[PDB]
Amino acid sequence: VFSRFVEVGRVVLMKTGPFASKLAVIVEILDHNRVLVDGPQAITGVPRQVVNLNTISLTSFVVNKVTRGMTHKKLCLRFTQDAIIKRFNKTATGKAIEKRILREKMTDFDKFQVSIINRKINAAAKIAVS
Amino acid sequence: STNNKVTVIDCHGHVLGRVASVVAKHLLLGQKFVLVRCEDLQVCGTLKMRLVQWELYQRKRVNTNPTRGAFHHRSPADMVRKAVRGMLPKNNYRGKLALKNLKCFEGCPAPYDKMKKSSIPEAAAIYSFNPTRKRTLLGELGTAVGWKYADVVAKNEAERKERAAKWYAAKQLKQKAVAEAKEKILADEKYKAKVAILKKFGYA
Amino acid sequence: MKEYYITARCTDKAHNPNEIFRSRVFAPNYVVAKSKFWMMLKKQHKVKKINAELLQCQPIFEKNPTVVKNYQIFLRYVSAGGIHNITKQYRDVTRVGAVRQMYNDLASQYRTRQDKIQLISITTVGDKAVKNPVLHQFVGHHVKFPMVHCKPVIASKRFNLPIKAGKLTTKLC
Amino acid sequence: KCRLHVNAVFMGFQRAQRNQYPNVALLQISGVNTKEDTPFYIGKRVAYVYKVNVKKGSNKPAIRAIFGKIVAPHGNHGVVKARFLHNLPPKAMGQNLKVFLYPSNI
Amino acid sequence: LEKLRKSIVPGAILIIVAGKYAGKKVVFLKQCIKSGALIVTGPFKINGVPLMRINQRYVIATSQKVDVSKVDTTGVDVKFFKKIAIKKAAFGKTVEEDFAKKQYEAKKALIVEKQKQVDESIVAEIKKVPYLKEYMASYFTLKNGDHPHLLKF
RNA sequence: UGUGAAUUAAAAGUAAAAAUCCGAUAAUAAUGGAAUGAUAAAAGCUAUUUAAGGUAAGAUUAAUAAAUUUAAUCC
RNA sequence: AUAAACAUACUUUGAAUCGGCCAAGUCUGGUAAGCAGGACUGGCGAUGCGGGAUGAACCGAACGUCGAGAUAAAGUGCCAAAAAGAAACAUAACGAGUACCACAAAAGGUAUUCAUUCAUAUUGACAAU
RNA sequence: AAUGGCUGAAAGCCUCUCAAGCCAGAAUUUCGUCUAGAUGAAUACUUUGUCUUUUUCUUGUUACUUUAGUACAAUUGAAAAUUAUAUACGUUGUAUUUAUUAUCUCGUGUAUUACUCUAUCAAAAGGGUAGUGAAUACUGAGUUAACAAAAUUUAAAGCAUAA
Repeated sequence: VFSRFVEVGRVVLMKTGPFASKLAVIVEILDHNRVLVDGPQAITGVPRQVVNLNTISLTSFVVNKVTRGMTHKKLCLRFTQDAIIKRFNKTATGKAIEKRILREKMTDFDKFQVSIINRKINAAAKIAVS
Repeated sequence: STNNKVTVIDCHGHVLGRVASVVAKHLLLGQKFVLVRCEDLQVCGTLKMRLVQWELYQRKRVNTNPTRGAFHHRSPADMVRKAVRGMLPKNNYRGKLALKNLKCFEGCPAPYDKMKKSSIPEAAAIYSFNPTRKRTLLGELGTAVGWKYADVVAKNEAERKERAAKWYAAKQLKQKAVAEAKEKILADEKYKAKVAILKKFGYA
Repeated sequence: MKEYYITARCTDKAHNPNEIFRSRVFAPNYVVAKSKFWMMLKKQHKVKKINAELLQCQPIFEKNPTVVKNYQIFLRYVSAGGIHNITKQYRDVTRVGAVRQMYNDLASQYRTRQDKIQLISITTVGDKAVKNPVLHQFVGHHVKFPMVHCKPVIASKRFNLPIKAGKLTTKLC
Repeated sequence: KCRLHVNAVFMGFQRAQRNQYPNVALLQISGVNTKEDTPFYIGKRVAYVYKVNVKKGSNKPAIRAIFGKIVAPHGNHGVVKARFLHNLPPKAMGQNLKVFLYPSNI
Repeated sequence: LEKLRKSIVPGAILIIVAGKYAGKKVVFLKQCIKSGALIVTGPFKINGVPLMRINQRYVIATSQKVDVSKVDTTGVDVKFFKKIAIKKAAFGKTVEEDFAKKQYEAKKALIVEKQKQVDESIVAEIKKVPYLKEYMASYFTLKNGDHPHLLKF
């Protein structure tokens, strides 16, 4: 049976546009193609808007007691109560999102040490195996 | 520089025409392509529909001399070459040179069975097809029209899966050993100076 | 598609200059909105541009472009056979947003170009007033479906490589 | 010694369906998949370095070059326009062109 | 006199991306006011890059900065660079083939070392930063996935 | 018992921050180039003087105000 | 109102020509014709260029020799320079695919999508038991 | 193929399917068989073992002859299958060209390798065993660079002898 559904309260992940790699919460379903994401603008910065399902991805979290057309005020309370930000950052995608931000601020000197250091570690770890 | 490498394309689960368009464009850009498993491509149409198109194709033949007539190659590796050749410049040095950098084989011969394989997301059958649209493998169509070597390739591919399966298992064991040996020396006290740099950028 | 509020008056012998014609016209730009507005006057009141003064032509903006509403567009279109009246429902957040759906849907199902359709009216209906067989399935509060066969998303054209490495997978998403 | 250039493919001249203008050559820089990554390369040096099998008694160099500059983008798929000192030989279509890192504005 | 880029400040480390010393890293001391070219030194004990002049269009300003005051640049002006330049044998000066350049390097060698007293300060400081001496002495390279429009220095 | 389109009270708010959408526009500018040129002084530009002016909008304060309203003295 | 001084009015001498053909929100004879003949205009003839694969007339636009830039008709999977996203009715078929253009009709289908009207719709309609 | 059927929904029933999935059915199609046939493969003998061109002898080919020039062993490139994919995760976001810290010396042993070479068993294998070398990690230290130069990828002449 399918695990992740496009329902009301499902936490989605924007994959393109100005809010790429920012969390959002579905609060309405117009049809099979468009949903209304209101990933709390006071928390993540995603405005209440209609987006196509080709631009987002589902996650393993659903916010509890979210009704369709929930207001921004009450939605924010349920978002922090579930602690989605805390839970999301421990997932494989959550760590991949922070990795990309970490790498994009490296300098040429920063990349020099990592390539040198990791090469020795990998070589040494291969030696240690009989 | 000079790109002497070969871009090996695994034609499994692709579309015949969509593969050719991407390959035939990049043959004109100096790249050398080898398309292994050109008998696993997919064409839109049931086996009944594909045979009608082949029957129409076989009709085109010079009336006064069939030896000069259009040559209808039944082998899937020659179906792909014909499809690619239709998307290349005709009757010029540029077109002929770009065609010399292309080869299919129905299976995976000795050099190209251990090279790194690529994929063409534009030509994948899971991105361009309705799942309920019936398709036809080139090998299955080739057997219907008179390609005799459909059983040699199926036998050769069978033993290539049994050789790779044991190589993959052996490689998995060594990788697990190296992975667990890296954790031990990542947590060593002497390597803290180096590791502290890696943790800063998230590598470790 | 943008919505406009257009008014005008007729100043000649036939029409008294104290009755103002208002309209709410959906047009790509205000020049087309006046063009639609003048035709409705000439074809319904014998009022011509050369004997009329336009007063106001202002855009109308959605009050709450964050609330999902069910619309009901009453319209008439011309086919090969004759002229018919249709009532099609749409779900969107803006009045102009639903109208563009109607124009694109009519031109696909009925093959009817835009210069055959006259939008009589557009209102907002209840949740149970929707009768479209497909659109009725998403009006409930407990709608839920898994989007299968997802194509993996690319952040931007920056990473759009022609040839990739390895294998390709869809997503249960 | 080191790699200080990015290979670009000399696809062909600026052309139409039945015409051709060899003054401007189109290049496909590696890793530039869109026209928004082009502003970095507008102005960078570009060289077509080829090899000539000279005879022993000839004093001409065995490695010659034609240089040029990237001047503007061409389409939405990160294709650039390059103008050289001398128009590139049409025998060099599909070959590699060194895209340097200077004039540097970094 | 050219207007140098805001990223190019004295003591910063630059990457030479053109010319004879392509791919090397140097330290920018100051700008030759009489010619507008930068006066850099990739300290000779580290990179082997001597004291020279390079136009600012052939260098990339990295974020790594060696600073270093008291560099003692009392000489090293337009006189010094014109003194150590190797000039041709004119036109009417007999024939003087081959040997002219070989002797020139020998006689100008001594003054070249004399002005390398500048490097005595940066060399000591460079060793303070871990992995920096290895970084300076090594050629700059563009590896796989190193797209110049994405790199930042 | 919960959500709630809309409306209402109080706090805050002189009602120009930033982001996205929607409308509106495109040109003044800054930084890199390209094609054809030029090289010398300027109805150049800069500094010092007095002072036509600054029509929402050069600033502030006052009277008051759904104001491109009226004054004052500073720049 | 608008435009017009290399404007306007001409005078003299003379060349070539009076086989024409095409298009159409036009017509007459004809079953019709790439047939015959007309009204108004624009073309081809006398005319190359970009596009329609190719084409006297179609579409854009009319040409001294060139450099750079926006454009026109029209295009953007490959030949072929140039696109990404959205919604649909299509597509189990030599079906669909760039006007003039190089073809298809009447009729039929418990095939399919949408809309209108009517009746049955429950405390129980239809199908089956 | 036409056609006749099976299970079976849509449409609680019915139905061979303008549905998925099957069967039977032609002087039919394709294998099999016959004729011509391109690129090819195996074996026998003659050679050669980094390479080419211009000449040149011969009926012709190969080896062969002369004068040069050129490189000299040692990190490259593989899971398979599915995609409504057992559950979980969604591991996000740049394929090839193109991922090595300048050169040399000094150093100690151990370990490792789809590394090179030798011997052997095998083998149309990124094979096993034994040894050697190379590179790397433990892991250092020291010399040199300033001007100049850092390139093959092939040229030119012959016929003694053998097949």
